[PDB]
Amino acid sequence: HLQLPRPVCEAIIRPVPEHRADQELSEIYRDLKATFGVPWVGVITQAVAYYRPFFAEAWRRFAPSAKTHFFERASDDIRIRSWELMGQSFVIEGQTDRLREMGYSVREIGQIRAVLDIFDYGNPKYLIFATAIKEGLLSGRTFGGAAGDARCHFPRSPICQIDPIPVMVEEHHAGGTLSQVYADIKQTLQLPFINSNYKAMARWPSYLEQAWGALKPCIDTPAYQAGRFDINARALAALDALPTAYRMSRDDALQAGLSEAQTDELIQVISLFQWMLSGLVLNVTHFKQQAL
Amino acid sequence: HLQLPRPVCEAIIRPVPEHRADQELSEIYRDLKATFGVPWVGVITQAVAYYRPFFAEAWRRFAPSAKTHFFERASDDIRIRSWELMGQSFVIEGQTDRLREMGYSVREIGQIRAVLDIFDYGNPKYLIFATAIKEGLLSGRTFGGAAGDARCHFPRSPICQIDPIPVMVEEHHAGGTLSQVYADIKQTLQLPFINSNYKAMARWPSYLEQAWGALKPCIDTPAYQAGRFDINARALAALDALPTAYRMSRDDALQAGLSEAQTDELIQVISLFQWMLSGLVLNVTHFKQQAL
Amino acid sequence: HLQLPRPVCEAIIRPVPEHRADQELSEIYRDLKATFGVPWVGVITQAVAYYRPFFAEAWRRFAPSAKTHFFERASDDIRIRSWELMGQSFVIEGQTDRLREMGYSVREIGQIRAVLDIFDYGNPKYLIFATAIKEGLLSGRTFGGAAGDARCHFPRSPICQIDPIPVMVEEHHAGGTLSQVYADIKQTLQLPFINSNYKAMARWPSYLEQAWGALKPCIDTPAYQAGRFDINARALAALDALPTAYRMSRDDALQAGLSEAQTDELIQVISLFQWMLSGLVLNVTHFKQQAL
Amino acid sequence: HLQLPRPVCEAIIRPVPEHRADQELSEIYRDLKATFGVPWVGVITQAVAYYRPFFAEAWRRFAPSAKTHFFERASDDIRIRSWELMGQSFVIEGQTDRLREMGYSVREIGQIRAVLDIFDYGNPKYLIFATAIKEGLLSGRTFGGAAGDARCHFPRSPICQIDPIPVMVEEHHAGGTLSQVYADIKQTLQLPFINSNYKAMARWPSYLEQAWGALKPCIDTPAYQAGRFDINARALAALDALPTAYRMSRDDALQAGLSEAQTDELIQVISLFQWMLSGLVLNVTHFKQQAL
Repeated sequence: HLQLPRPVCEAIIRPVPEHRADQELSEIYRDLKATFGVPWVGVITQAVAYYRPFFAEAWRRFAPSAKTHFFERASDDIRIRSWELMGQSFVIEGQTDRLREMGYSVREIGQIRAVLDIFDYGNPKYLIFATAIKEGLLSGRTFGGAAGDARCHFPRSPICQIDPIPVMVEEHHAGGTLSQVYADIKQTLQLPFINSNYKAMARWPSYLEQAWGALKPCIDTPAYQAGRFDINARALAALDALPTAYRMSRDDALQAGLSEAQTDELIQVISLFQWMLSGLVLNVTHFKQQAL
Repeated sequence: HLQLPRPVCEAIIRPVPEHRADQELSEIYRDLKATFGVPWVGVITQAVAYYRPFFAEAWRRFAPSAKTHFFERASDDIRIRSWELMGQSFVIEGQTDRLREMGYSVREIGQIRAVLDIFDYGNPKYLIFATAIKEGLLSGRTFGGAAGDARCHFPRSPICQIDPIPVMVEEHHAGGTLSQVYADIKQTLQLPFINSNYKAMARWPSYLEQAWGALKPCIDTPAYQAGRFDINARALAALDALPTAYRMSRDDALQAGLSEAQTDELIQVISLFQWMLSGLVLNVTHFKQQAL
Repeated sequence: HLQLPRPVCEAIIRPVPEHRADQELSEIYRDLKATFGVPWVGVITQAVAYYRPFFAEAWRRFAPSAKTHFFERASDDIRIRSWELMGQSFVIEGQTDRLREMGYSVREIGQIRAVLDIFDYGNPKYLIFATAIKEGLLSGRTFGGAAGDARCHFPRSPICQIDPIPVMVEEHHAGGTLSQVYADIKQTLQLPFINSNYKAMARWPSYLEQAWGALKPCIDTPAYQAGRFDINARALAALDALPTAYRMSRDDALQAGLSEAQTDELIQVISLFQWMLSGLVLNVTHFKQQAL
Repeated sequence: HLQLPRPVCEAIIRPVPEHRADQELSEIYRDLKATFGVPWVGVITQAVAYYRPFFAEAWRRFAPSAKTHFFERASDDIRIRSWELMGQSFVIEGQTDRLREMGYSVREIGQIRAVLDIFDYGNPKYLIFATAIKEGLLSGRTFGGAAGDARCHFPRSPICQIDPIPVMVEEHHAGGTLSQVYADIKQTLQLPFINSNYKAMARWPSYLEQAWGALKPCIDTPAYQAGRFDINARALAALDALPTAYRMSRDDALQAGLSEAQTDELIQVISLFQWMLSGLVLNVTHFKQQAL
């Protein structure tokens, strides 16, 4: 029974979306995107940003790591691993023919694949970031900083995609049946928010119903839970070998400008996100293999 | 009391969307967009593109006029007239603050308006093109060609937006309720298809429901039908004063490579579109006034 | 013999370029651009931006008029006039074959024409705004605000291009022969700066060389000076017909935060730029006819 | 004292630039760019494009390996080795402060770095592809195909940057002093063409003058030559570990539609480009290190 505990939490999640961010926050958002090389600010980071003084500081200490060849490779290796697991554990029926007969052209299918690629690339990076924040607060420990192989400190593979923000059908954008599909995803993944990935997929509603329909039965199966732990374990491994040292303890959260009551709540918010993210990575992988 | 008769169309409408155009047709589509200065190909042009030898020739004869200062003013002046007519004939509520209550941020509402602007600007150009194609086929007459005021033949005000294609939720992207909204629109406006602007509005499903709900009771009221007649009449006036002579008769269709059967079918397709376009212009004006 | 006298100016101009504008200034810059519907901030407004609280206030007072149908038309009508004058007065030979033989492709020439259209469209708007700044300071008068045709107050032709900033070879970017062409232009036009449109033409050095060389002999011919006078006069006539009253006096400048010595300086700077802009409008027109 | 011998090239090179490629060739270019995930078509592939049925055939046989985790990783590792080599062998002074003295602002220098990143990322992909074309022709051999690590056959790190084409100051665009800077590079690098990256730096002529001036003394020092050999041998090694077998021999060229003499010509051409590419990787690495 390889594990992964869904956390003790329903402390309020107050994510600040990019279309509401003031220009101080937007500046940190821009730098995050620019550093990760992704066109979206993840919901994990939106929710941590509510604790803005901790967020700016947490990010300041993690950024030097995130700019490294190490971090690109360790993120990439989680993408590879997710691909490996989901192929071996599940028989994933291709969906292209069904989509074509639903009216979807080859170009449109191409656009759908391109959107999936953004999250297949990005999410591991948010997973590793989520893990440093959680483990740093909970444990007090200083992670990484070894000189080791000097190539691990080199600049990461350079070229991004930062504009535009992907088209996402926010919860308040949603129509009748779309709200039903979001509620389903919410209950099935046991979450109080809808991830960016499904929101971007929901630009093509019928495609999302079909894609989510295929994935849903696989959720929380024994192979699923086991892959989730493997992915969770590798994220913890990347954190243990950050090329630039990273510390951000409860006491660091105080000095950043947070109360102890605020730090506590943050801990429960990040635990939810960190747990969730390993699952989200397997989900996008499945979607991406559907679209083979 | 006046009004525009819906034509008797039983013919089959086969739009070729931009995401299915082959490379030959896509060239024509790009020339059309660049000429008009709009980021999208109209459903009118997509359906006429099915009759491709005719579409390519009719466009070659019409494009010289479309490039003129006259055609920009003539189009602009139909947008102004629609604004005027909908302002006088209709009490129209500002909906911006009801969208705020629904969750819509200031940036999001700005994006919505930007989208309305594209069609408010472009639709008259298509109405005039459609009118030319229809009257040319029915009358066999040569329209325009007067030297007149030399300034009418100058290049049009040159800035434009031609990429990206507006984000449109197509009928096969539609989930449950969005099909219901699309059905409601087709039935209420007497159309076998959904125009581009509604599809673009559909990226925000909840906004569309709201904006369509507020327009719907105005449809085919006396004042609507009177304004619609007036809009139509100006399209016909614009056709009469094209700077470059336009002729495209049933015979010209034959020599372009169409049969007489296909030409007859084309005459009803464009009649349906041309009628429709006067209504669409008022519809977008209403939306745009709602977003005030 | 109509000649537009060049104002005395030995004040120092200090443009704040877009790539150096801080957050605050950049926000004003973006509102400017979105209102004019241009992808670039003019040097005129860059220079005036140095006197920041004046720039901020003057723009707030001018923007309500710039958003209107009237302003779109009055700007556009100066373009038409420039086109008219330059065609009437000069035999302007095409340069397209010369460019083709120089190795320029049809796509490249397309690109060059697009760049020219940007400034053909936008400079009249900057010309009118310069005139309003200059005359409001000099005269203390309140301009416009009359009742008039209600359609003048309608929103302007909506579609815009706000991004990206055109590629411009700044003066610290330039090489040797580009520094010389830049210097010949500064000499001939009697200016201490290179205008945006010359810097954008400059992305193709060998093209600017040719285009500039052909325009140069026309500068300060009698027909050119006469046409420029006419162009200036129409900017003056627009100022009086502004739909929303504009007042920004010597005393408003003081109440905004400026010193007497600053306000004097601003007056010399805005008058050098106001004079310059009628010339620029003609120059772009000549380039654009060259490239037909 | 390792050196990479320069081949003899009697043959005329004939690049088909992206702005002249017809519809057919553009389609291949686009797939090339989509597969490599770079926004530009290398001069190498432009030159081979002249022998079109060969290029189309060599590409279709290479693209299966170019889409793989292996190719991404092998290309990335050549960038890393270049950074490593130049780091150890040279004391490379920052130049950001000199640029900032010349007038360049922080945003601007950011834009320069982004342009350098494109070529840092992309050239190793063109280098390996050039080596496969060369060695295929020279040796008749079949390269790669070994099953090996199954992970090697997974899709590469997904995310792309396909638009827009870098702003490049082509040779027919250049001024007098750029021509001579362009001649200097041709002479010093022993080439009859100007590579894409230098053409992109030339957008900032004063910066290219500076950055090239700083690289020139390092060219053909023993550490450079030695480093260049090493880069070369790593490209040969990548060739043997290709995940999909690649064969494109002299006979295959003949079957494709090339004549004997053309095949002779192609061989010299590809040989010169293959040789150039290892040095070009060093050069870009050096520029990028100057600008850190």
